[PDB]
Amino acid sequence: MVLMTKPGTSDFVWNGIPLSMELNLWNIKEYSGSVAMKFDGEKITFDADIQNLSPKEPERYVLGYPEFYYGYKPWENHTAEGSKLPVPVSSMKSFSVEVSFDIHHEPSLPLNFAMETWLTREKYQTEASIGDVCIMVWFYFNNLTPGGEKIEEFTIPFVLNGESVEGTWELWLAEWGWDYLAFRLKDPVKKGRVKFDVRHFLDAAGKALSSSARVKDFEDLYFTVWEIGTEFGSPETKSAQFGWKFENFSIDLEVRE
Ligand SMILES: OC[C@H]1O[C@@H](O[C@H]2[C@H](O)[C@@H](O)[C@@H](O)O[C@@H]2CO)[C@H](O)[C@@H](O)[C@@H]1O
Ligand SMILES: OC[C@H]1O[C@@H](O)[C@H](O)[C@@H](O)[C@@H]1O
Repeated sequence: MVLMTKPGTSDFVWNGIPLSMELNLWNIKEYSGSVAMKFDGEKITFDADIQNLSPKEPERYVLGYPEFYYGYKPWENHTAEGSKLPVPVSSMKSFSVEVSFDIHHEPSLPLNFAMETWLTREKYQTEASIGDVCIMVWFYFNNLTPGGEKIEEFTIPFVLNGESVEGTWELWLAEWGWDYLAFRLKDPVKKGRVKFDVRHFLDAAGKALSSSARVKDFEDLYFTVWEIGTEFGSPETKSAQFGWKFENFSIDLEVRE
């Protein structure tokens, strides 16, 4: 059992999987009130009731991303012990991720439930820059739109609550300090169970970036981590009340030459 009540990172092991939990309030300059994240051996929960919020950089828009992850998160130069990641995108035959989730929030709060990875040129960078990519997969959103511009839609399968469905995913692309690609499910789900293969998203991002002038040799990039969390806030938001619970977590990364 692990508990955190202030920003920071803690490692844990869940169902034999080495993971990292991060009570991530990366773009908040100051806050008052309470935040708590806990892992009890069977579930990870997060609860926030914070006020007196101000951002560090208004330009970034969101305020934080409480989350847990498998692998090496570049920004925090951090990995738990025993992860197979990072590996070259080309080394990933399949990467199945499964998790149950229940997200709740005050109605007007901009928020999402999104997963993400950082594809980088070198294996252990401490930042992302031109030539690198951030790929996100949004299963839910409230009062929040991905950054960049919507450039297309893809039909990508996934198992929703036990049933194979064909989801419709909007691809938003932003060319910032690195490339940002966000795939947003058009039928957002606030609570449920999902199982999917990250390889499908990597294949779709690879095609969308095939003609890029900033990103080259996509398959040679290092898939560093797989983050699961909830971004929240906006430059104007002065308070936030929300929380979540994730359970039934398993992942399977299949490595090939
Ligand atoms: O910019 C460095 C911080 O990035 C945070 O991840 C953001 C990312 O920057 C956004 O482009 C988008 O992908 O959402 C992510 C989560 O809000 C990262 O979590 C921080 O640790 C970094 O300092
Ligand atoms: O930091 C930039 C932010 O831009 C927003 O428009 C997106 O909704 C977030 O996914 C992203 O984190």
